[PDB]
Amino acid sequence: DYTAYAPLTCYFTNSTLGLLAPPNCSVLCNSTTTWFNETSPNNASCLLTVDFLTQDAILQENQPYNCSVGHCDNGTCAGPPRHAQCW
Amino acid sequence: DYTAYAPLTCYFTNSTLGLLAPPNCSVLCNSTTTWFNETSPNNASCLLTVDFLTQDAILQENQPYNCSVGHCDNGTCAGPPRHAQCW
Repeated sequence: DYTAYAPLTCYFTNSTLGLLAPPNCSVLCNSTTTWFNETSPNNASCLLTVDFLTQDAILQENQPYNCSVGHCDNGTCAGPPRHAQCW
Repeated sequence: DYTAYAPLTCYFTNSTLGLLAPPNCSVLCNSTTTWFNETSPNNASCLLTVDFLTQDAILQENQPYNCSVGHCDNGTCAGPPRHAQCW
């Protein structure tokens, strides 16, 4: 395993429009040694809103839900929103 | 662990200028279910060349090495090159 490849694991939301960055276009990542944020690239798909009854998350319900998707614009998620299903 | 975050692990080269995409600006990634390539964003740091005696890699030597770094431009790594150390 000479000069082995460097894995980077980053954490997204699953959706019908693919993996989404958060609304602030900053993704949590982990190298072999560290946890840090990386700014999403401009035009990456990002979560704008999540559209379920707030109490469902308080009850930690493990069910898919309606969400809206935008694109990253200079470190913030921008609309106009598109519909998607998130889980 | 309700609607758990979706991890994506992608594989880079370590360097003194940070994690590098390959010269073709296409990164191997793994979701919880699949292996696939993702195109690097424009202006991501990428490996242009590796500057060691070819036989060293044939001998699978696990040593750091001089490399040159560029930036992704429309799916290919572009110069001008900057020096870095890779491992």
